[PDB]
Amino acid sequence: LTFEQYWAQLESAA
Amino acid sequence: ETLVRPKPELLKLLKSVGAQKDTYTMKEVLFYLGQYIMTKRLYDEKQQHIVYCSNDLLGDLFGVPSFSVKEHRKIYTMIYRNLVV
Repeated sequence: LTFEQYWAQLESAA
Repeated sequence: ETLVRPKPELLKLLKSVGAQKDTYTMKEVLFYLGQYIMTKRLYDEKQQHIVYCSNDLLGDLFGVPSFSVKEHRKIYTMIYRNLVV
């Protein structure tokens, strides 16, 4: 879903 | 591979979605936090970057009724306010 792909984006900074 | 230590409220959140440790990579912290939010279905259906956390342990950690998953810094900031250092 869209939330998972906004959240996946978020993980790239970690 | 930097490990961080969640303060008790953040830890409780992680433990409600199966977290077993005292320490975590940031990727892990986000993993569990991501799962909690999908699990509890807190994201907005139409605008799926919107997360409504008022009236929830996630609201207590964050200090806001909602936020966008695009506010990357804001989110990491909340987490990093909730780490033992």
